Amino acid sequence: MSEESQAFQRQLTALIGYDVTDVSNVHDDELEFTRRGLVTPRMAEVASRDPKLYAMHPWVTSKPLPEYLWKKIANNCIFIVIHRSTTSQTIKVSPDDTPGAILQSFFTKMAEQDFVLRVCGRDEYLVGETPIKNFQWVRHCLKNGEEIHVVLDTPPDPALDEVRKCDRKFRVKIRGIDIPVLPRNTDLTVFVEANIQHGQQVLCQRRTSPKPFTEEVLWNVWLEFSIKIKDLPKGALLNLQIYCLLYYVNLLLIDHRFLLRRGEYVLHMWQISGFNADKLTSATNPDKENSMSISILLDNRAEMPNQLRKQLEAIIATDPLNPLTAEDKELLWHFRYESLKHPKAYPKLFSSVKWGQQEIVAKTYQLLARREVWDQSALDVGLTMQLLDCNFSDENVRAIAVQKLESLEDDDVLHYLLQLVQAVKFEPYHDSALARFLLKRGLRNKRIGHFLFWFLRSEIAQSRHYQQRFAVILEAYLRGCGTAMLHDFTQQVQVIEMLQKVTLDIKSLSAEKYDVSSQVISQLKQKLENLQNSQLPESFRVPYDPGLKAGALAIEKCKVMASKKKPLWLEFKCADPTALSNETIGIIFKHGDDLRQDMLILQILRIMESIWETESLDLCLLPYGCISTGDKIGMIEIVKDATTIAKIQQSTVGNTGAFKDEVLNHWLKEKSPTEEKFQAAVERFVYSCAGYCVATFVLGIGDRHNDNIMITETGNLFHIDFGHVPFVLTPDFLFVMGTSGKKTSPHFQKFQDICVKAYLALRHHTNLLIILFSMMLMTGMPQLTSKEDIEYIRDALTVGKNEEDAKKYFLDQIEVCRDKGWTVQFNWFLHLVLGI
Ligand SMILES: CC(=O)Nc1nc2ccc(-c3cncc(S(C)(=O)=O)c3)cn2n1
Repeated sequence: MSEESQAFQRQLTALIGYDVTDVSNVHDDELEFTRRGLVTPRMAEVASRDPKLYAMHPWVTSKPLPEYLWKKIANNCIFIVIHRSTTSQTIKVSPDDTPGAILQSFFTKMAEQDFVLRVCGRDEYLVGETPIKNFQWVRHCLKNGEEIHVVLDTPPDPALDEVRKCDRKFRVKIRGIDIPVLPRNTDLTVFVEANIQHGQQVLCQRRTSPKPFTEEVLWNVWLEFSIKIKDLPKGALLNLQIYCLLYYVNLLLIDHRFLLRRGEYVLHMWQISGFNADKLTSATNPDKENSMSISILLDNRAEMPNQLRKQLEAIIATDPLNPLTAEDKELLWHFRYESLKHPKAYPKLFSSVKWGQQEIVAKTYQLLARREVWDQSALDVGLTMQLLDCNFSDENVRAIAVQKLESLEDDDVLHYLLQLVQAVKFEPYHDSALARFLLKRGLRNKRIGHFLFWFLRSEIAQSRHYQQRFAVILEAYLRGCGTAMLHDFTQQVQVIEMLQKVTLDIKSLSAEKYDVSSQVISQLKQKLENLQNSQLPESFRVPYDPGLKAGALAIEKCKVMASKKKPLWLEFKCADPTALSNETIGIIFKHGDDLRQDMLILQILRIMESIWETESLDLCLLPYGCISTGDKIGMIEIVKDATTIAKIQQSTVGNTGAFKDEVLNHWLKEKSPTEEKFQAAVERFVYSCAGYCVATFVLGIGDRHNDNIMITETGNLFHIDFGHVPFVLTPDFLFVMGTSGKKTSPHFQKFQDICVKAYLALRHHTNLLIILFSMMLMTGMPQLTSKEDIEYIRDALTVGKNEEDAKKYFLDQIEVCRDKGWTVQFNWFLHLVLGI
């Protein structure tokens, strides 16, 4: 309302990367009515959250403790070490011992209860009445089986968490277009195309008379559609598309209020080149110079026979991307209530609901009137997401899913945070039950609120079609999470803006081909000194690792990796005085890359291992951290003590000269200090390899540029860059099992058996993996075919083929590999250096 209360706005913006008060892509005020429509949702939670509990965010699960670890509780008890300065006693603890209570046997049994347990090094806290074993720092420690180092210090000041308090038939008059600069070849023709849409189910389709392309065409032509006015389903999208195809733009038919839209509109259009989710937007081209601008006028019980119920659960058991027939659609829609009893039919039910009719929609709501089983039913997350995807426009159906997501402990939302944040490009309006459920859970704790942030900031920054929508949603969150949190976002905003002024100053002097002249590194450091003068603030949180405080600059260790694009190998002194070791913080800082792709893939992989935990299985997939910090630029985790599969073959055998086999087995032997740990690492390698097969194959990215498979000095391995044979299983890996070439041994005997037992494990979940993939492509990738590319995963998971068929299929897929050798990788070798 005044001078100091207007300076707040010039900050938020600087942090969002878009001025939410700038009006230059706006035919109305859904804009505000979203922001406003969010004050309540915000400060409703803001208040509701326990302030001490917000500030101490104790990462806690409630899932059953893993059988490979619960059995692995050898002595049947746990041990915890606690520090001060010098003194640091070790303590015996029971898998019941409250993290609160383990001081009532340390301040009474060793000697008042106002200091809490932290973790040595991190911004973590172990507080609350949920057993030790239910802490995800502890689990992750015991999983890998480490010592547990705590340091006693005050509950942090949660006073900083302070918040800055007619009715017949539809028509539309297409009036013209303008595209100022047009020249390319010679004479072409053009026409517009208006469609009624309710979730890519296209109620109608209409054309105009083809008039030759001059720079400023005209028609003045109405478009009398077939379907009625009252029979228009909410979340009606009017698709407008110029054909030559060519250009595209959209308009919601119904208003966010409810008003059937009216008036004159100078909507600007996006260009197309050569489907994708980024094609169902409510926002237009915010450049009013080189864009096309179309001008318009708007002036307005169920019980049945046997071989029907049978020839129906058939339709139930079908995978999600399996087609449905008019034949199908009727059987379902008819048995409606008999179709409710099985939740495993819900997407498939509402798909079979053409929403043209007024009457049907109301009957469809009488279907929800007795939502009965769905509410009381076992939560299956896949079946839930499947309802929040591309296909459903109805602001009631999408609400039935969110309703079921409500019941998820943080550690689960965290697993799925990415794809639901991506899934907002799909709710048809702005203000939406999910859009909120996001803002909600994200204020309910801290650790969601962080990841939320850069997830939003990633899409606000590079993705034009959603910067409006996401910038509103974010702005709403940033205001209401307290400067306490908000002064770490400030840190991390300055610091990458610093790590840009340089990355792009170094990006200046590139000859072209892979090189790093003195010239370029000499300056790398010399630059860093002015980022070391009143511009970095002491430290900053590691974007991908919330609790990690990256601090001071190791300028002597920063470099510029020879790689094609020029990243920066930077390292950082952890600013935590109560650390435990002394390796710094290596962080790759690339640029010229869109990261949302790599980033989304880690969240697949993870889910794949969380799935395997329910089967009681481990495969060691090391999915490093990665984040899209701003525009065509981000930063990636540096996994200490690892190397590439490329450098190794390079380090024993010559330039490209052949590919010797045993090479690999020694590299480990020579990095194993103890006589044992060569077996202990082989234990970790075989398990680690098997996952980067099932997964690398299911996702269908298993044959990868030779230079891009990595491996820790500790047996474990992990595929790195996901820039762009069923899977990489090269002869040397086979030799690390005990097979020189098509034989079997007590470790390979295991290899086969692990992949498969895991493949069926992952198969017993078919549906989930598909509804990801589909969303994953829609929100992430280029020009994916709404069949072809979307399909592949169907084959990989081989729906239908009963267990004994697929169990062989994978065992034989290993054979598909075990017949090619290096011939693949060597073809990737000579793919480099003279192969036009
Ligand atoms: C010891 C080491 O170098 N470890 C390590 N860990 C990782 C994890 C990820 C990546 C990486 C992943 N994607 C892309 C890149 S880049 C800098 O080529 O764009 C690098 C590279 N490394 N390197």
